[PDB]
Amino acid sequence: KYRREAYHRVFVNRSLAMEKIKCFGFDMDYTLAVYKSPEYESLGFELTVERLVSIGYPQELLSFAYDSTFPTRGLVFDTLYGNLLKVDAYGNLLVCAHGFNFIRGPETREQYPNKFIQRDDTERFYILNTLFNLPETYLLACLVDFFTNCPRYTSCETGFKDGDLFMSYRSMFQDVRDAVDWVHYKGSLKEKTVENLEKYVVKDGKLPLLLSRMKEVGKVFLATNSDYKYTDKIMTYLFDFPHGPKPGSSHRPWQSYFDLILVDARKPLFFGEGTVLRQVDTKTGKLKIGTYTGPLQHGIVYSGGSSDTICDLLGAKGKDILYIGDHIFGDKSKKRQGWRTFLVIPELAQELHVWTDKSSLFEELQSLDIFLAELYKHLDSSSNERPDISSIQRRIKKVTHDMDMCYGMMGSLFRSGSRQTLFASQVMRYADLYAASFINLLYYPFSYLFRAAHVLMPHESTVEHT
Amino acid sequence: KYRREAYHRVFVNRSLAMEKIKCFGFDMDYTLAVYKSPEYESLGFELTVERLVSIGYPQELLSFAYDSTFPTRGLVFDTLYGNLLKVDAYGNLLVCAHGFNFIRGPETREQYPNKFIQRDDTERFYILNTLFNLPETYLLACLVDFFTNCPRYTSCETGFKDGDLFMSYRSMFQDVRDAVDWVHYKGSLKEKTVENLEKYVVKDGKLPLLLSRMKEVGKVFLATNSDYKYTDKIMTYLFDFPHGPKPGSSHRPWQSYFDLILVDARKPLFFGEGTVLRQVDTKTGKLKIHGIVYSGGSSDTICDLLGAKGKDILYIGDHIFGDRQGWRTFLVIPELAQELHVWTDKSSLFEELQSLDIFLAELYKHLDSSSNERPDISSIQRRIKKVTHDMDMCYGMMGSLFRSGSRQTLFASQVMRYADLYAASFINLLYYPFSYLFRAAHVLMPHESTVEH
Amino acid sequence: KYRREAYHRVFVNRSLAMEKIKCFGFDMDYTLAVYKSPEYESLGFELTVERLVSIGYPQELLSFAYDSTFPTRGLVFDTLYGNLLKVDAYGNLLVCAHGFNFIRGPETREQYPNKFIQRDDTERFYILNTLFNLPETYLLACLVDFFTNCPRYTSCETGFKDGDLFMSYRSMFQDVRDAVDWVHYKGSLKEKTVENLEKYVVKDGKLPLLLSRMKEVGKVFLATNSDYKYTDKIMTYLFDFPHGPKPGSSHRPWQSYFDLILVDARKPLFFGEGTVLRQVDTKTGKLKIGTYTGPLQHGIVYSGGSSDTICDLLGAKGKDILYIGDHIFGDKSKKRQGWRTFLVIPELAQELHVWTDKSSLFEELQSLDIFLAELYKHLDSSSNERPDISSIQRRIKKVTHDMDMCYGMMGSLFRSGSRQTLFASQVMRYADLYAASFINLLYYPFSYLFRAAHVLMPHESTVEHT
Amino acid sequence: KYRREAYHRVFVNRSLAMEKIKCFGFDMDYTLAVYKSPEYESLGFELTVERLVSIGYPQELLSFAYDSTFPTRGLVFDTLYGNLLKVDAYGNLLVCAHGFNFIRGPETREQYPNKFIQRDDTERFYILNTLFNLPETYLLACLVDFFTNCPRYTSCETGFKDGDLFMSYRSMFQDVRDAVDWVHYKGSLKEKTVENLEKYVVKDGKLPLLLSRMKEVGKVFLATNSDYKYTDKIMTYLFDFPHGPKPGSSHRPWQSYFDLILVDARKPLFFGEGTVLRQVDTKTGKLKIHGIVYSGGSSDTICDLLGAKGKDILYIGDHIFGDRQGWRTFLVIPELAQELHVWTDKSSLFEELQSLDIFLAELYKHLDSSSNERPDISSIQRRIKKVTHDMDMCYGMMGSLFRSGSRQTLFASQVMRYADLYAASFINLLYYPFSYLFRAAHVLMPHESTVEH
Ligand SMILES: c1ccc(-c2cccc(-n3ccnc3)c2)cc1
Ligand SMILES: c1ccc(-c2cccc(-n3ccnc3)c2)cc1
Ligand SMILES: c1ccc(-c2cccc(-n3ccnc3)c2)cc1
Ligand SMILES: c1ccc(-c2cccc(-n3ccnc3)c2)cc1
Ligand SMILES: [Mg+2]
Ligand SMILES: [Mg+2]
Ligand SMILES: [Mg+2]
Ligand SMILES: [Mg+2]
Ligand SMILES: [Mg+2]
Ligand SMILES: [Mg+2]
Ligand SMILES: [Mg+2]
Ligand SMILES: [Mg+2]
Repeated sequence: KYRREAYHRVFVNRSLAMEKIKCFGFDMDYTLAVYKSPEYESLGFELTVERLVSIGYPQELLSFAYDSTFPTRGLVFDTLYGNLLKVDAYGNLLVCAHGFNFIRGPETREQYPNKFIQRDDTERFYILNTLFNLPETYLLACLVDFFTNCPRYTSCETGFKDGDLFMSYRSMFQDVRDAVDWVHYKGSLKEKTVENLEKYVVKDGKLPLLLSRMKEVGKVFLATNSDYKYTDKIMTYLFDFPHGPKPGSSHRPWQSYFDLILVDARKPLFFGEGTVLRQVDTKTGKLKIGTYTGPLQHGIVYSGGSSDTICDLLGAKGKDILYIGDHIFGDKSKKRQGWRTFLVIPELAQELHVWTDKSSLFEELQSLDIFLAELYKHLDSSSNERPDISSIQRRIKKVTHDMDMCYGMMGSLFRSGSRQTLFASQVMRYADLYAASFINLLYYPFSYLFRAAHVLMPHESTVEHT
Repeated sequence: KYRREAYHRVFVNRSLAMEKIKCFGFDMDYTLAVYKSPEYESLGFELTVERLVSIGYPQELLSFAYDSTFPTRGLVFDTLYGNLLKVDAYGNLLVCAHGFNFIRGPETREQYPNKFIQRDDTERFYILNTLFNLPETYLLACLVDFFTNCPRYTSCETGFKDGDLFMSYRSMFQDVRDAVDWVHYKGSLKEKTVENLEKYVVKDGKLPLLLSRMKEVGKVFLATNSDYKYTDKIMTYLFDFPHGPKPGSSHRPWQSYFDLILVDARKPLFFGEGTVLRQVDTKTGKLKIHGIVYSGGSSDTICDLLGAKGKDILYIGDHIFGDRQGWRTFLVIPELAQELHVWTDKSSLFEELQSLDIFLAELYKHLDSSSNERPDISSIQRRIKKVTHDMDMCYGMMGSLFRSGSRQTLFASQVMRYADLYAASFINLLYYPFSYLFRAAHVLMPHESTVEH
Repeated sequence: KYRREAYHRVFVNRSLAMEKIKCFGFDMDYTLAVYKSPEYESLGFELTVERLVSIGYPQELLSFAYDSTFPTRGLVFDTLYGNLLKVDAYGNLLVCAHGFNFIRGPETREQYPNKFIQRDDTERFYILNTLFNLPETYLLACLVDFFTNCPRYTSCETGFKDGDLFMSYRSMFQDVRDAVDWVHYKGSLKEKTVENLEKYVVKDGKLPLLLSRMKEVGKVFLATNSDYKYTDKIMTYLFDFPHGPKPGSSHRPWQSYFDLILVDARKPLFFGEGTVLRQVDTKTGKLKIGTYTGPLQHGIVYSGGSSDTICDLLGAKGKDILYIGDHIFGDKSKKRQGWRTFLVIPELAQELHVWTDKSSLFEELQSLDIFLAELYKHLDSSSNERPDISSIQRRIKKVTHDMDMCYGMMGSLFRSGSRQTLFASQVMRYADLYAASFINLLYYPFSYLFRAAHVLMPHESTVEHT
Repeated sequence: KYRREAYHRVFVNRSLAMEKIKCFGFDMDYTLAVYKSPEYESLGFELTVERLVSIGYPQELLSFAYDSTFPTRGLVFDTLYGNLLKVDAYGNLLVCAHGFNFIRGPETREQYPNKFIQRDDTERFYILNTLFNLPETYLLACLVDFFTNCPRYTSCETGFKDGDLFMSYRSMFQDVRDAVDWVHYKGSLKEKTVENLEKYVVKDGKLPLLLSRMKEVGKVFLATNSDYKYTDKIMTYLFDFPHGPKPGSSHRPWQSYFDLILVDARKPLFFGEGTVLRQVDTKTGKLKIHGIVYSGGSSDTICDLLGAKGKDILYIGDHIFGDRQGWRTFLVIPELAQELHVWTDKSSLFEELQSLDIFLAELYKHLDSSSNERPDISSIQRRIKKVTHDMDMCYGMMGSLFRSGSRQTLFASQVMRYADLYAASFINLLYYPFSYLFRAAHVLMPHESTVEH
């Protein structure tokens, strides 16, 4: 089976015929504009901490340093017990860290009977899905750790006491949640970023190449939650090369690359009723009092609206639209037709790296497993042998832990041992296509037919056809 | 990697060390007592139909014949539009049949825009999970087909009119659901079964062998939703061989193979608050106002009485439940034997599809976003569609219980959720030692399965 | 039947036994703190207009002047056709004004077939219920009027054109909606108010009298959506008299008058899940990082939380609580027990005035109606008389119009001719008690039993018992 | 103010100038043809019960007897808890009866916290609006009472068990609803009625008088949901007197009193898209593949054919509908005669309550927020409660159709919404000229009714 090389690959959950794609839609933040790691995370982490201290948190916080090897995306915060939880598709605990203490094993059941959380309880548990939640993920584990080991504060089941003031893990998390928000919305994250774009934002000469090739076979639009003043600063940088689409061609502005540009979308509300469609005034940045209810005829920039507006303006409907982005929405659904989805998952490059330069650890595990099969090979329910496998067992735990440590300290984004993460299952739900970058579409023709990979059940994967 | 034979295998979702199991718990109906197919299904189908007619349904119903090649387990009935839906793990439609007309293609979006349903809407959709829903699965498609194509009746979006008497499918479905229930609780399904046990119920000389070996290494209990009178008749037949545990050994009675026997359990409530524990009088069959045999109670009662904790108990059964500590689970899935058969006696169809797929990879091999080539692959496409269609038909007309095309069924996902272990019959434990350690198979994401080290 | 005098009366929709009331809860804005009319409305109207122009609206707007005799509360804006609608309990049009043009009669059915709106369509129609919507009510009728009669703009069914820009009535209204919000939230309404409190805010020496008498028989709390810095400035002023509860008693601070003080409630969310309960730091104004999960022991000020929190802290539940306020919420409902309601309706004083000093117009109408009864008295279906009543008819229209003009130009808040307004019906739904001011509770004992008045159907009111 | 006599009065919600009316439209069932009470209700009750038994309900049902003093119209059935609810205009509980046990007091909040329901939840609650729901109103309270108090059955929050066969009230209610429907559409209600018209249907020598006077000043049409065969039999009886319009005049046939006759109308759909207009053959009774008599069609069809516009049409009927121009409405409410009777033959009870209320006003007269007085008024309270209770009982056991205590019913509010005019019988139009101008009564808010000029 011919397969393109791993770093260039688009992966398929649900089959998609590209020939039938009429529009390519793009998310900006963390899609078109990939923020540099760990630079950008650290910046958010710093501004958030500074925001917390200024509104009254201890000053020891001022000396925390974002550590990129702790968090993985998709962890669950238990606001009742203050834990960071890695869980599987169904709610089973995989990892449970209180501060920097990984609680593990039997001592879990005193707080999680059946090692299980009822994920539906969107009041107790908060899923940290987005790449913007990386800073607050590490930060939460920091605060819990700080307050736990600080003598001026008394540790309790659900929070901490100081005097006759109590600070629940729920309240602290709200402070944190509110701090990040503020930093993105009133704080200096945006300006600190644009003041030093080459430190924070990746740029790639194939980006214009791809989008211009895309525009030759179908329409292309931009639908971002950011505002125009910011989008502009960003989109200008992403396109600032001494050339245009290819080396040798003259530099065109980034607006030229889009049949439709929309900002202030307010996704996810966008995909439902949305907001009123308005039009931005490029000179001032403010909105025009009137809009332009007319058809596609572009030097125009839109604000707000709805996904249906896009479909009206480009004269397409959902199944003909490929939406490209970093964020996992939900449902699929509600009576209007929905777009197909290409999910960008940046962590995928490191994930794939481990899956290759650590071949040695997999074939040990392979062989260790082979070896067990043998120890039990000629046995059945009549036999009384209790073969000692406790030496083999503990060896497995070390090779997998050593493998885990390669990802980060909360392990792989997708897997832990045999089990898939809740994240892995959200991806396989929401995403038709996925890859490390959307740029990988450069290595496939627009006539390509993406065929879904077969996810096999145990009885499928361990049983041969002949 | 050494692997036992396919029909003998226990399959693993979550790893389990059998060494650390203290008790084996057993479901009776469709677990210990496997009803013969298609005989039993047919019996239920008839008894159900006759009940419907007795309470006013047309007499044309009386001439339906249960057809075991139509239904598969785990289908979803839409009471709004009257469709049987095969959907995937997340709610995407795979198959949509109205009566016996299989709708899907573009014309699906007229009723399911986005080809998608919300399982959440228990008011609208009903998942037919259990082996007892097999008759009514077929019956539902029969009635919709009948009323739809009978000139005495005019078809509507959400039901049918008799004159301008209107019957919603929601109302019809409830009648059908109520008829089955009636048949099991007030009807003659149980007695017609015990009156002909060899016609309706499988029996295996290995059942005593397993349960006795199990009792040598741990406690064994029976926790069934049936009553004692039925259980007695059923458990007696199941153990009625001229020998005991093994050939040559004297016949022991079936109560002797169980440290604890419990009936009238009322699962799923059993696993929650349960009921008041009562004690059965064997002689009378009635309840009283060690020497074994309880009624009602709760899963805690079991744990108290045998002195076990949740994680030390392997519960064996055919039913997929939901979710104070909980048991490990061995799920029995009878269809698996036939499911595995197709996966084996059809190697030729799989390696065609394989080969057919390879071929595509070539046609696009040296291409990228600069290429202008649109290679015509429609003969390949149409060929692929036919081979998978032929492959489906081997399963039944609603296709495989677990998968359809590239996708897993909602049923498959429930298994991978609820079951630690699963196999075709629990008897396959006969082929593994009680020191065995079951290691979970890795379910791979696309980027894992299509990328080598 | 002994009845207290009209200006002092509390009116009853649903009976209430006051003896069984354990807590009095208070809204601040437009309840405890009554803003002066038309002073305050005008101020909002000015700041809103100035906000609109600054973001690009025509400058002619700068010369509008809030006219207090136009708006009534509870009108409905049709964002599709740009109309202000006065409707009845069921959706029937009573008044329909496009700009300052009252469309009236038969010409209504071209836009409203059956003279009826489907009130449920919370996408098309927007109810202007709150006393804060008075400025924008008049302003909307102004803009529609301005744009209609201005030659640079082309009037259309659903908006206006300028060039190839279109401004729908929906978009304009959103601008307006957003402008008011901004003015309350980022603008200078709050500061302009506190800089001149005696111009904007009523103060009354019986306010402390009532609340202190209330505190002798049950607990009293404050639950406002405003923040502490503002509440303080306001509550201080409301209580700034040279004395305390009565003349002769020493001045106590306003906090002393409340068993519980809560700000930032975020009503209506408050009455549901609410927010996390936090505690305000009086010195700084900011929130304490920790709270105080302890029982009622007061020098404390709370922020956020939920209505249940109040019930926990005061150890009461809903039917034992009388909530006093200016805003009409909804449903009754959701499984927690709900408080009883005293609705403050300031306009009630003018409403009652007309109902008294215009006795002359009612007894004319009385007599004119009497007179008809006679013209038809000795007739039945056999008789062929077509008595000319067209002189009498048109006389009625003038006396009722002259009566209407006494209220404002959109008429009575509650009534029009025979019909009740949608507002009247919202009051009778949500309010157990109502009056012009909550201060009227001063004239009733805490042992008083409020007996609901009987709202009679036609066959009840026009048929005697003997 | 001159006012005609109470039993003769037309009451006005929205003003209407009769002078400007071009057409009179007539509903037949329970409008033109008023069925006798309690005879007709009882007939429906029996036929319904017998249907239920035939499809499997206990035989104890066969000995129920319709009791006309229990139900009033406009009650709300809660299919979740099995309660009959009398609620006010906004959803507040007034009366709550489970079987024949009237629950309300504090013990209501255990099921209705805030003593409140959301009418919005058509999935849970069913408003029993029509005069045809009177039998099933009583029947529903009978069944709940029976299953609740019968030892063969165990009571649950949402239903009852027969053994551990479970029946939700939702399911029961649908059966009851379906039984009534069946009885009207496939059952023998119609034929048992026409076989004894003098027992079941009122007739008035004034019906021709009115309709003929109406035809002298405007068009008259008949728009009924019944078929021609039934309508014929019914309309013939209604007009069967030895004279015509007045005594002395020769008998004209009933078709002659109508410019347009329409059957099989399918209201409410009639008022929307309706159906295809068809034409009836009088001779055959069947449909054909001026001289009058249509089937189906739409309200526009009426307007087209008579050349009228919506606002020019007075539609006369017993049914409260909802909501391309619309008709004015005369709503017939038979119960109004008895409702008005109590409001008159019980002056003594009203002026006691009056007086009792006056008395309270005195006890608090010279009091204010400074007073320490807590005057004991509990004997007055308890006396008030009894007098209103006695007053209720005059209506029935669910009290007045329109009000209960100070509050208006949900039924009363629907009337004030849907009806421009209402009266006990449409015959009361006989007492007003066609030049009459109906002026709406003013419904007053508390501050209006308790404050004089
Ligand atoms: C639940 C799901 C998966 C596993 C699992 C996965 C890989 C290896 C092992 N394992 C367990 C004991 N030795 C190796 C367990 C354990 C528990
Ligand atoms: C969802 C589930 C299965 C499939 C699928 C399975 C096998 C082959 C194909 N396929 C799609 C186009 N040509 C072949 C699709 C596509 C989408
Ligand atoms: C709808 C509701 C009320 C009225 C109404 C109320 C008071 C007086 C009148 N009126 C109508 C003709 N002359 C006096 C009408 C008209 C239409
Ligand atoms: C709601 C509906 C009616 C009533 C009511 C009617 C008549 C008398 C009374 N009443 C209340 C306390 N004492 C007499 C209440 C109260 C609340
Ligand atoms: Mg993004
Ligand atoms: Mg990253
Ligand atoms: Mg079973
Ligand atoms: Mg389990
Ligand atoms: Mg307020
Ligand atoms: Mg005012
Ligand atoms: Mg009728
Ligand atoms: Mg009407």
